[PDB]
Amino acid sequence: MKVVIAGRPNAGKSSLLNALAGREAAIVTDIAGTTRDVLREHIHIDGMPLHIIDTAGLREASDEVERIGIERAWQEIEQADRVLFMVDGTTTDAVDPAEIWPEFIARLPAKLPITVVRNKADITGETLGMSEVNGHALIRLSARTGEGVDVLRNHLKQSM
Amino acid sequence: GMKVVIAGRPNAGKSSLLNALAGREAAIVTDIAGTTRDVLREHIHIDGMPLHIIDTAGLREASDEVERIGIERAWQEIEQADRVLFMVDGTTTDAVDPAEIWPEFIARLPAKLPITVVRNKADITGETLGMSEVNGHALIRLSARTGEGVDVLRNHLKQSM
Ligand SMILES: Nc1nc2c(ncn2[C@@H]2O[C@H](COP(=O)(O)OP(=O)(O)O)[C@@H](O)[C@H]2O)c(=O)[nH]1
Ligand SMILES: Nc1nc2c(ncn2[C@@H]2O[C@H](COP(=O)(O)OP(=O)(O)O)[C@@H](O)[C@H]2O)c(=O)[nH]1
Ligand code: ALF
Ligand code: ALF
Ligand SMILES: [K+]
Ligand SMILES: [K+]
Ligand SMILES: [Mg+2]
Ligand SMILES: [Mg+2]
Ligand SMILES: [Se]
Repeated sequence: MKVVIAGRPNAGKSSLLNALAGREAAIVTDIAGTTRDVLREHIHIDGMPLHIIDTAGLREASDEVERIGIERAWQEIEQADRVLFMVDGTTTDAVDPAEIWPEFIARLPAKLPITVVRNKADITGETLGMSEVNGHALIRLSARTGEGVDVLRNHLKQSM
Repeated sequence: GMKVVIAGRPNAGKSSLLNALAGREAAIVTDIAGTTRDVLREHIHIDGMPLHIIDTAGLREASDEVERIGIERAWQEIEQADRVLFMVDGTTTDAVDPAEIWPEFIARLPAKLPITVVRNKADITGETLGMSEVNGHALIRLSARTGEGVDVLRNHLKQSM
């Protein structure tokens, strides 16, 4: 089973992958379009094996390699059993993904389950942990500090 | 499985070989130098021998910050390999001995580490496909793009490891 991390550039997807995999699998920098290739890591939580999949931040890109990466990101989404929609919490106060980026949500395969991840809690000062918005699971965490990531782990085990 | 690290100059065809070995389009391939920066890992089996095939950023003095980091990571993979496939673009040099091609690369490798020299783009150079030896190193001529000579590589990996 496959969990895809997807969202805008610099949301912290690669930072999250590395937190979940417990190794420095993906390059992380503040440059949008750092990740282009699809990065896949095998993990387990508690008897449950899954593939965690990091992808290029979604946009209309003039960088050819990044454009290909973005096409591949959408292809990963097509095959996902769950998507983690990573959001830079510093960029917006909205919590409902329909307010955050309605085109992304509308484009997702029908009934692919979505978890909304508001990252960079360390900057915003948001309360860490889980809640629900319009029926979507919502988690506030810091991929950089690890603060809140166990709540993501338990969530994956319970939900899938 | 044992770690086989694909290393060499940019555009040699490293990702093209990863994809040929893995039997899927795991890495992005383009005519642009510095396409791969992140380390890519593909687990495969050759006649029931498992192997971890590792693709890396082409080694150069890169201006791009992420490519520079990818190049650092490439040397970290090399340091920890069980074997290195030294990928050489046959269209850019007729030298076959790695000591003539890039002595600094060869000298920097960990003492015990076996290397297989791979002369890619045989479809272009018209080099005869298959296996030979240069200064004690296995030397294989193949084309990652057409797949010609890749079976020779798979067989060598099985026999040698
Ligand atoms: N303060 C803070 N910065 C973060 C966090 N997660 C990621 N970043 C930073 O945001 C930038 C982009 O992160 P990265 O994982 O490359 O984003 P990606 O493009 O979505 O994969 C980097 O400078 C990270 O250090 C976080 O939880 N807190
Ligand atoms: N004709 C030919 N072209 C190749 C071969 N292998 C790779 N290429 C081309 O060389 C360019 C670079 O390939 P790529 O795999 O991205 O090289 P890398 O940067 O070393 O990973 C691309 O245009 C490939 O299609 C080959 O065996 N024959
Ligand atoms: F902008 Al990125 F991985 F660097 F989505
Ligand atoms: F130049 Al490359 F992977 F694009 F080594
Ligand atoms: K980034
Ligand atoms: K390339
Ligand atoms: Mg990234
Ligand atoms: Mg490559
Ligand atoms: Se693996």
